[PDB]
Amino acid sequence: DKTSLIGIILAFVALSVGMVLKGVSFSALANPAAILIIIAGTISAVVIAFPTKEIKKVPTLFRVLFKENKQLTIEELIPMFSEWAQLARREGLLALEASIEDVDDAFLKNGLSMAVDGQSAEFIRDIMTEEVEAMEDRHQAGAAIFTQAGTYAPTLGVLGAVIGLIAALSHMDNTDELGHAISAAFVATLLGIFTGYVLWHPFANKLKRKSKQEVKLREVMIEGVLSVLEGQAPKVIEQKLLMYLPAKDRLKFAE
Amino acid sequence: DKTSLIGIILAFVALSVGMVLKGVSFSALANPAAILIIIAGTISAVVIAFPTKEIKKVPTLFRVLFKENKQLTIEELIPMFSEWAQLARREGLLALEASIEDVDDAFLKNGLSMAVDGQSAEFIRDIMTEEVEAMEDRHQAGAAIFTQAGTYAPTLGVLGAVIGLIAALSHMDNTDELGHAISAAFVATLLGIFTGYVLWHPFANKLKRKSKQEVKLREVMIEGVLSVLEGQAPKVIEQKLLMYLPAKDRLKFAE
Amino acid sequence: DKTSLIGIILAFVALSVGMVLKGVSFSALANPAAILIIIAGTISAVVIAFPTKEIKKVPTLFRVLFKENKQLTIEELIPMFSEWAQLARREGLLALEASIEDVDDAFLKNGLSMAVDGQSAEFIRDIMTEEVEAMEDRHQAGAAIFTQAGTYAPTLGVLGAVIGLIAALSHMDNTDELGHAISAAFVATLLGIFTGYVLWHPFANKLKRKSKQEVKLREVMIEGVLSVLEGQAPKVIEQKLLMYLPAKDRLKFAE
Amino acid sequence: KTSLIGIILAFVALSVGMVLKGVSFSALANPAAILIIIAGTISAVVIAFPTKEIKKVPTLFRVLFKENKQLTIEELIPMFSEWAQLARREGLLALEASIEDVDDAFLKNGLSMAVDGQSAEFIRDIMTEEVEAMEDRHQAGAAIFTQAGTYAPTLGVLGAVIGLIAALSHMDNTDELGHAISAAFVATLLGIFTGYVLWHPFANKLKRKSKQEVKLREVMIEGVLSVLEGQAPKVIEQKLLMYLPAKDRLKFAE
Amino acid sequence: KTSLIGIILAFVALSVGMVLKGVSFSALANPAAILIIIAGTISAVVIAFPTKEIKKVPTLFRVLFKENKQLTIEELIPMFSEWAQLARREGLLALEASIEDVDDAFLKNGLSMAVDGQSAEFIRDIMTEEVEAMEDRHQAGAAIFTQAGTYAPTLGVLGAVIGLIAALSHMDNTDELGHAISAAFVATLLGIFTGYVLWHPFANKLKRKSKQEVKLREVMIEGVLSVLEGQAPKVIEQKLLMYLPAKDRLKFAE
Amino acid sequence: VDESWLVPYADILTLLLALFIVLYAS
Amino acid sequence: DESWLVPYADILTLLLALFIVLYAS
Repeated sequence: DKTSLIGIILAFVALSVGMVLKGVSFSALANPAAILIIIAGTISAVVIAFPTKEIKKVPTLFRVLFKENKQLTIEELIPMFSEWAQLARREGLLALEASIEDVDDAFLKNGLSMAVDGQSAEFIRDIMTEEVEAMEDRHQAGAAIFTQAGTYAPTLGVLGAVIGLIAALSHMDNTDELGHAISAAFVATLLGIFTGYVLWHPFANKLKRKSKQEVKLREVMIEGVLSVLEGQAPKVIEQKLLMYLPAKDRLKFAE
Repeated sequence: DKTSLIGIILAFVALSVGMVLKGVSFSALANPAAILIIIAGTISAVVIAFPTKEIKKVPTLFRVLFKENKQLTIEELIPMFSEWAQLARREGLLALEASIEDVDDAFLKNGLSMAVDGQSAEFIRDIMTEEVEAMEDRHQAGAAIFTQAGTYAPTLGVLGAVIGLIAALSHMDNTDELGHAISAAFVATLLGIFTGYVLWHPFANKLKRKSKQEVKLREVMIEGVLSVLEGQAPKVIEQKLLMYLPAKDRLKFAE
Repeated sequence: DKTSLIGIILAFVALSVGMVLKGVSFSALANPAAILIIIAGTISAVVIAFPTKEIKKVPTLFRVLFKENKQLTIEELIPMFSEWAQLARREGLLALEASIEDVDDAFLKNGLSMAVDGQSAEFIRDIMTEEVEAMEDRHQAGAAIFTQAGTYAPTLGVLGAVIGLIAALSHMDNTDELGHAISAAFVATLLGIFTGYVLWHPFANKLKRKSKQEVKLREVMIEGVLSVLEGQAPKVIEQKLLMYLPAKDRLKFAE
Repeated sequence: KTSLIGIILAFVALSVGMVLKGVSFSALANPAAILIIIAGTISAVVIAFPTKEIKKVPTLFRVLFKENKQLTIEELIPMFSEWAQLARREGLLALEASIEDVDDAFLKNGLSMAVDGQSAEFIRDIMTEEVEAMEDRHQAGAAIFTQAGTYAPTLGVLGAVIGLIAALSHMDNTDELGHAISAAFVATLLGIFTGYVLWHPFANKLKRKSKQEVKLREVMIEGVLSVLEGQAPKVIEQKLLMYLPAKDRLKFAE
Repeated sequence: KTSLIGIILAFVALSVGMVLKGVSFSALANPAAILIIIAGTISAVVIAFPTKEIKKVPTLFRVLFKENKQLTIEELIPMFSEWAQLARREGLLALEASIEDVDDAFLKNGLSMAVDGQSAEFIRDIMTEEVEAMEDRHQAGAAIFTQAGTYAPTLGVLGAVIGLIAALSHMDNTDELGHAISAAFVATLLGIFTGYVLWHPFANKLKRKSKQEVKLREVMIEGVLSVLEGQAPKVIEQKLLMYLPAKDRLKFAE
Repeated sequence: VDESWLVPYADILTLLLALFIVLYAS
Repeated sequence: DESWLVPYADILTLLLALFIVLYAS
């Protein structure tokens, strides 16, 4: 994390000491029970649309935003790679110790074990590009739930607001209760755009950006398996894969 | 069913509980003019939008939208392949077996009729895969009907809303409780945005997801019939469709 | 026709008897300023937006909406085809009389002439594919006119609306001349959103749908002529090209 | 030619929309705060774009009115099919027919690489890359009008919100409000108008003339690959008459 | 410079289009109704992006003002053609061609390795991958500013409807309606100002400077692979002159 | 950048607008 | 599709708050 929860508490205190400074004491959105229309409506519109294989992931990829990827960022892979490819140049390709303590991360063995077993120097590249494009499509289908929830939530919030306005105007609309009834009815569309545009669209965006960072890591691993199937000189790798990390840290990579 | 109607009833009761907690009637929604504007204008803009060939197939897709997919799933095709391929290897490829049942489709029946008549190494794919792509464009022809209907129906809500706006300012200011003439337009916009966003865009998305899993199913049927017109040794078909199953299905189907 | 004008009169009567049940009776609907703004502005924005070679196709398109596409629907191509291969087998490809019966089709006749003059098996394929590609380029250029007309119409609705808001606010603001003016000067966005979204976007859509129907017809013409060029089996031509029409008409092949 | 008629028709539609509803149109011409749309819009496109806003914008703003008197497709067929015959007379060396050729260097490099250039696939590579680069440059052209159309009504209603916070910071009994809040909405009118009826269709017409130029230059590639191969006028017209409508294909019978 | 002369014009456009109609400037000064917008879009953009906020938000907010003193295309021709002539004289052993090339590192990994490395199907692909990675890294910051431009006016809408709720409920004590309705006015003003005059055109500026860098590095690619063969160095001067516009193309005659 | 929801929100603004127009009668 | 709803929602908010502040009696 260190970006998600900080931004969540920023947005909530922004709304909080916006509303209590602009002149409403946060109880106008606390009392209405018409906020079920957002919470049940988004779930309904998702469960009509999405397959059950790709729903019941909503908590288990709602929690993947907070889990930062402390697993093989690029800047700790250039010392990690050209170490297995280095030792294979003097021990051999049959060094199956390259997989048994690299088995903690199952993506790497899909090419590495199948390259030290099978001479498939393009076929390993082909199936690995197929796997990372399938993973990108899978993360797009994952983030599709959050994008579509961001589309449905303000529409369902104003779908609550119209119910509130019919309720406000049908009964007794000739007094100062009209202001309270419309306003507490107009908080439903505020529930729509607050709970619905500033969370679900940014969480969808963070799914997309973390997917971009992850497939950048996976393409780095593709160049890793392509260089470990051959065994170049390690400096040549160190200027091959180096272009993916930012060039500010490219000059810092000299220690 | 079991995916659509649960969310349908969920969204309708999500409307009804908010209509009963603060609203008054749920029967004042039954007005002729607002239902006329939203429903009739939506279906009129759709019948303008589409030819008569592609719009007599409205209930033929509306029932496939609701009728259950008790048909083929990807892990079930490993029993429904590779066992009369055993009858093709040790006995002969002319052993017609799926011609007896053919519960699946009149698609691999063409596969076995061409296995006995029009066999080839890889040339038999093209009739099959272009039947798949023609079916895919037919499903895209079918799915698009709700896409433009959900494009038009909330703009039809704008239309009925500003019609009720002009109706609100026609012979107004009588100093009484006839201010529910505006509420007829509130029912009009409620009809527009509910019956344009809670069903029409979700059923559009549901046709799209059914078409996507349908073309995945047809592609694995392509690979199975080209497998049975090779005798492709059913342990080979185990690791063949590993790139077709998701990341969770790597070990549940490992037996 | 058979779907255009039925839907157009359905949309106009939907507006009319959805408005006369609610409110105004076309009195504040023909005040010839907002009508003039939306129509003269829409035609001005599309003649700015498009060159003179493409604005000289507005009546041609605007009536090819309505003129029905009675030219060789796919199911009657099967008796039209499936006998040329017998003509290409009993007396061969030297049928000089083969191109005279092409009484109503665009590029069947020249395609059959460049088929019978010389064996050109890939040459006919990319000539007819470039033909249908240029025709779809021209029909995309056609449907873009109604697409962009539908874009610029509701913007002009907002334009006429804010012209009327300037006219109504800077006016007699006692009780009614604010209200009568702001009622009459809001039909711009009604008639602008109606013409944009219920007329010119489904018209653009229907041009797209008819273009796709004609392109599928041209592709099945391509496959038919490249089946009857080399003299295939006339019994498997139906196995080749019945896939474009549905199973509802494939099971009508039981006469 | 057709953009002139449209601008005149759009302004007269606007002006009769003024005078029918009751706009004075002299106070709308002078609120004096119309820099929020004009200088605001040009500020937003100078922030939006690098040094291609005075160094590129009027240069193609006068291509928006310039008539395309550059080698229409309807006459382009007899320009070829004699050159293709003339290649099949003495060989692939006769550049003496490529002397008038007033359109572009796109015919010059194409024909002068067809003759004495010993290249077949190297032709279509550089011709298609040139038309893709020209297409990208016209995308860069039309993007300016696109972006100005996007930022214009927002800055106009920004003028409106400045006008209404000016108007409600007053005594405001009966008549100053009304008039000043109408003068506020003069700004959003300019934002809607200049930007919806002008800059989105100017961007659109740049896109359409870009489509016309790409069509007229992609059709020239078959004209270069034809004379490179030395074809016949039974093949040229069966190859490139498709890039002109059916209303003009039957008119090629004389 | 073109970034600066537009930003000062947009801020002075806001300022003088206020001060010729507005009266105080104390409306948007400190209501902390900007706290919905100013903290709201920054909260949304720090939710939206994975630790590229202390790393890369001010870093390429700085490169939005860096006037690129890189070698533009019109001086690549007296740069690459005489180098190809040097490669025609002695071969690929021109180590004295890159020691004075104290420029961006895009040049050294194509020039210096020409004595000890194959480069035709190798360095073309490496430079293409490097410019695609550059395009992705600038796509990150362009994405940051597009997303700021998409969450900013919606946060203006959100602050507006907070002002609406505080307006017609917290009511009937009429000298309290300042920081509800003027709060909503400043809220929508901030939404459509900060974001439409700022973050959409900042996004567009990053995109346009990235496409200038893409075209510049790709013509550097074609130059450095032209160095590898030295293909008759005046013949090099047609496969790249299409990238510079037609205005400065007839200027290239000497 | 879908932004396909301002359609109901503009409608409730038009409706409550004309509501406070017709209530503005004195 | 279209994106003109951005100015149109703005003039609706503005004329809305206008008839809110005029609604004072």
